[PDB]
Amino acid sequence: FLFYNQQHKTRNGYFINHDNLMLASLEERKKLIFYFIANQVPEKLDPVDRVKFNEELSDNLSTKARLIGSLTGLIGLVGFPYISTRIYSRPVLNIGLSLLICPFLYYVGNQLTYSVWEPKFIANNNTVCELSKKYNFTVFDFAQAKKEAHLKALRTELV
Amino acid sequence: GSCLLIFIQLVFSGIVVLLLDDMLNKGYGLGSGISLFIATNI
Amino acid sequence: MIWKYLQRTNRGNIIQAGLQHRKFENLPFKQNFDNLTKAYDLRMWYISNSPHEAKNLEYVNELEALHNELNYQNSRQFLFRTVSFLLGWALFYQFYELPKTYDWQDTQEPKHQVPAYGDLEEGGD
Amino acid sequence: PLKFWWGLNKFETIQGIHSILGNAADLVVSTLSFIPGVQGRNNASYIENSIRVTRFRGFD
Amino acid sequence: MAIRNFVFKISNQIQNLAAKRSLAYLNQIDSQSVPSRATINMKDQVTQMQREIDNMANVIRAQIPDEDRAEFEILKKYYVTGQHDSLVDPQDVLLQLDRIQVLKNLKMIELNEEAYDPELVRLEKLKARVLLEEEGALLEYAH
Amino acid sequence: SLINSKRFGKIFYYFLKYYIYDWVISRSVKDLK
Amino acid sequence: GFETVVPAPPTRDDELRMIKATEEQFLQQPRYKLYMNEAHRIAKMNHGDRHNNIRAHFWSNFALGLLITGPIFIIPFGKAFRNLRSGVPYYFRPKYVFTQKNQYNQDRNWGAMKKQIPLWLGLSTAYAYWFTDFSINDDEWLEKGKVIYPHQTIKVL
Amino acid sequence: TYYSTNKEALIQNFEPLNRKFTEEEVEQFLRNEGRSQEEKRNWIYNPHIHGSTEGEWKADIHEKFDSGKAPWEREHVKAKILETNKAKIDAGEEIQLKPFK
Amino acid sequence: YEGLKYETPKTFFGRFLNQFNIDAKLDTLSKFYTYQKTIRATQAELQEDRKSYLTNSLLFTAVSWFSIYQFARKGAVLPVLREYGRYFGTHRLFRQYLHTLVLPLLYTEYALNQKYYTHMEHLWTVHVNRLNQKILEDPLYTFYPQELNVPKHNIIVPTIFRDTPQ
Amino acid sequence: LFDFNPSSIKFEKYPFYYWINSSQLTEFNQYRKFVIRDSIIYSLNNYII
Amino acid sequence: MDNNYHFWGNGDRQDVSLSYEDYYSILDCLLDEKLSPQGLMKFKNLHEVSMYGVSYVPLYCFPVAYGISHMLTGKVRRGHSGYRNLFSLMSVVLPFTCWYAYTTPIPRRLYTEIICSNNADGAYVRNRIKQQKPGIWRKLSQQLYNKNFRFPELNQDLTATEFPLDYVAPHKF
Repeated sequence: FLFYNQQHKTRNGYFINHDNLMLASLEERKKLIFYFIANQVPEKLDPVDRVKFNEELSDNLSTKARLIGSLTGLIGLVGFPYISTRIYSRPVLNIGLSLLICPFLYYVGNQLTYSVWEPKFIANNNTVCELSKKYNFTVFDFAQAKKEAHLKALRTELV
Repeated sequence: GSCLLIFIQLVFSGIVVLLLDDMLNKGYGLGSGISLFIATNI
Repeated sequence: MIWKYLQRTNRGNIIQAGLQHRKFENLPFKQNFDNLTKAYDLRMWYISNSPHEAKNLEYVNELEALHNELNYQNSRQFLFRTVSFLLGWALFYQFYELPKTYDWQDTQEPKHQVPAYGDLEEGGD
Repeated sequence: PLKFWWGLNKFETIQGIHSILGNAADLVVSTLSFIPGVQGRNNASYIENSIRVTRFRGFD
Repeated sequence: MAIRNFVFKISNQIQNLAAKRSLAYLNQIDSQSVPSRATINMKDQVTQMQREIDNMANVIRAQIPDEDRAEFEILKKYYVTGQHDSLVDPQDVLLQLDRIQVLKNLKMIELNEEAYDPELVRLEKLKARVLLEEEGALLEYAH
Repeated sequence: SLINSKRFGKIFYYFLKYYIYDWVISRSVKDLK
Repeated sequence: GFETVVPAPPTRDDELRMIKATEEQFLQQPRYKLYMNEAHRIAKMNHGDRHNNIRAHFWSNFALGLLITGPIFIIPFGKAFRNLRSGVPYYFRPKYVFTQKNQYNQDRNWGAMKKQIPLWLGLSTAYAYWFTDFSINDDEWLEKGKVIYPHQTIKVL
Repeated sequence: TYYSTNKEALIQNFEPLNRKFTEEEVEQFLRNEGRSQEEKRNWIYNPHIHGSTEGEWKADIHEKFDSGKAPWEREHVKAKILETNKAKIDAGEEIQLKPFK
Repeated sequence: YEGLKYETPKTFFGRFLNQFNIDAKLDTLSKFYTYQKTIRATQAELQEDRKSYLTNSLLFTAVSWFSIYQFARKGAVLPVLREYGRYFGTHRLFRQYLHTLVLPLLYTEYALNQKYYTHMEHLWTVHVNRLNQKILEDPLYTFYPQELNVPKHNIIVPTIFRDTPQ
Repeated sequence: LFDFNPSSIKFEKYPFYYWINSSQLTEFNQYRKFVIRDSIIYSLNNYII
Repeated sequence: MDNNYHFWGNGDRQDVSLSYEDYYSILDCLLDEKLSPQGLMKFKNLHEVSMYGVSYVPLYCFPVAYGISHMLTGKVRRGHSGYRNLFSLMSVVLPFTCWYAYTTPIPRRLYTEIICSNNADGAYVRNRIKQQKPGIWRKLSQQLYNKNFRFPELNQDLTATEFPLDYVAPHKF
């Protein structure tokens, strides 16, 4: 809804829960748990591993999503004047139309590139597999990380 | 009730959810008053 | 609102249904079961709802004739369908590979086939 | 502010639109998998399917 | 040949049914002239719909201020036939609406604004805005 | 073969080819970045 | 399947507290609930309560089902008794008794009702069983038959 | 004022666990099925399955289960936590022992 | 035996090319596990199915050729194909004979390959797995002939009975 | 009617093919006195080589 | 969909499907001593659900048998007067429809728990069906492999070093 911000709900593996882990293999369960923990609770990792995971995520999901959203928003700006005539100009109306269109197209493109590339990044990335083997998180770690992520989202909403 | 099940779906227990559930209800109600106050002004 | 399509009963549910003229326009050039049934239904409905006794009695005679003819048509249908059913039944069991691999424990009662209480069934102690 | 279309995700129609777009993009990638450097889509992996079908599961 | 004859019998019945569906309203073959009425009924509905729209405009034409009527008419026309015609420019429709709005503001100036200098300023600006005979340099020198 | 090459490069807008390359190729290895 | 520590046999004060708890729990039984004094009584009573809860829901749904099965299914079903398959309007076919169907649509309406009321009740029962939830009383492993004693329910002093 | 006080308490006194659960903590969690609620468990000592001696085993069991002391409150567990996560100890990050509740 | 991995083909073209190795694979199995019950049963069933399908195809071909010849003697040629071919000008009679001889055989081969392709893939996968694990021992359900079996020792002498002291 | 249906094709030529005797593939949890049966099966499968 | 997905006698489309004939045959080759008290509980719940189900199946098939028997007599409905032919044809046809129903697998949570459980009871049941009911296990192994179940007892087991004990029907790898 309008009251709260929900851009984090369906991005960065926030939707992973125990149902994703019950049916997964041991290695796949480890990969999913590590991905959720690294995206949501980076404090559980060493700083070097945090930097490596951020670099691997940015060039694949985060910054790519930002760029795709920017391009899709630029698609909605073929003509910036939009409604405009010699007799009257509509600067405020055109600004409002841009603020209504470009954020929408940005959201659509960002959600698309997350819906396409995130599963492949989780399942077909060497850095994620190597760091998952390095850390080897358990189900208890995933439960604690889920609690911490929800509490951090609540705190961000509070502030 | 519904929020209790939703928050228990996330890793939580029935006792802990009630403390967390109350805060969200209080926060949402405060926003509703702020929206109601904004409507009266404009 | 809700009462318009929840409480206001439709017209068709109240008045008597009219004759479906679509089903009497293009009839096959045959005295088949369909045409005989249509004639029988027409005359039965007429005698059920007509104050005219002369036409009613004419239709009664014609209805008896139609009953006989429909009995003949139904006899043909019964013969063909039931003979086909019996032949298909026989052919199916002729080609079906009957499972003869069922358990035979029910036929065997070792305590009874060889009486376990032998020499004791007659009173002896 | 600018970010409320993200909050619009709760409607099942928007989720269906996103699913249609994602599946179309997956088809485009799969048809373009002959070019080196693109992984493509694998239907025999549990992780990919689980991420695809449970993205909007349990949304609140 | 038997298969072809059976196929042609089916085709003949299908074509007779198709011509009956698309031409039942012309003839009175059907009892009580039912289907014809249906098509006539359709026309009535269609006519009513269009009339309904027009009547709505009449209502709006009687409740808006007298100064707005022309504007509404323009919009009304663009809702009826202007949009469906590809040779009509929405840019020019918007320009005409802007010109009418400028004229309305100019008439509003004549409602005893009682502003000594702003009267001349706004009159010159509106004269040069709708591209009248008055030059922009004329008001530029006037300022 | 010849027709497919002409239609693929001419009918489709140049921005879509830019969009396809940008969207498929990762940020780090992208030429334009 | 471990075991818990067995406390020593209670002293007179503990026995008196147990008696007080049992009699207080005895006082709580409504007089219109006729459950005899037995080990399983409390358990049975709990079961009964849950059962009653389910019952209420069921009947509500049943009533609701009737409403929802009124105009959606049964009335359109009754639209099928207007004419026969030959196009002739519905007329009475008597089985043994040649009843006089003098009233307007007595034959058609009575046949429609005979084939609609059972259909109405059947669809309503199907709706009630489909939509009501029996989860509160369902016990797959039958773990809820354990004996609960009255002094274990109430804490005294 | 309850909402304001609870919000302040949550914001001030909430930190992520900042560490991976140790092997001992996970083993204790897996053995928490042996904990009994509303009635103490009768701990019986079998030397062929528990090892050690009866006194030492019973002392360890009392420490682990009956005393209610958490796994992160054990000295060897704390040493393991401070050893296995020394990389996070460096660069000025302090490890949180007890998860927030 | 040195660690090579056998992967079942996934492409349609790969599967179509691979279905011609089926019989070959069986021969290899018949030389590795000759007395394995599953291998022997597969051999027997494949042989009997080949014989039955070949006999049925030959009977169909004989009936078709007999019918075509007998009806063509009276000028009744079934209008199934074009009259005088397209490239070599062969006649409809000759092409009907050729088709009624060949197409039943192709269908028989296709059906035989379809029945045993997955079964032979499983057998070969098991063979390759137990070679990769360096298991050259005979499989479980291997029943050797008489000369390779161990005779059962008949002479079993019960121990001397003695009274229990307790 | 409209989904995957298991096939009924089997080995219908090899004698006593479905008289399966105990092995590590069957976990030896059968009827106790079936050991005799196993012997018989063994002997039978040595008769057909 | 339904509000009673928790019920053990219920099931969804992708649960293990066993016909009543298969269920009774499977029961014919098991021992209660070899099952843990939880497995016995599963079998007892399945027993009560299945006794009610076998009682009810002819009621399910009665409309179809009635229609087929009516269509065999002809296009005349002699209610109360064609009862003799109708019910002779019924006593013939209703067994056939019940044959089709009882040979039709139906999915159940108890079916998918008894067969596909990963504890010792599931392995015992799977191996017992594999050895004593080769045909039933052939069909059941095909069904389980199609449902992404990976057990050693399946004929379609690509990780095994021992040859399959039956004919492996064609399937998509």
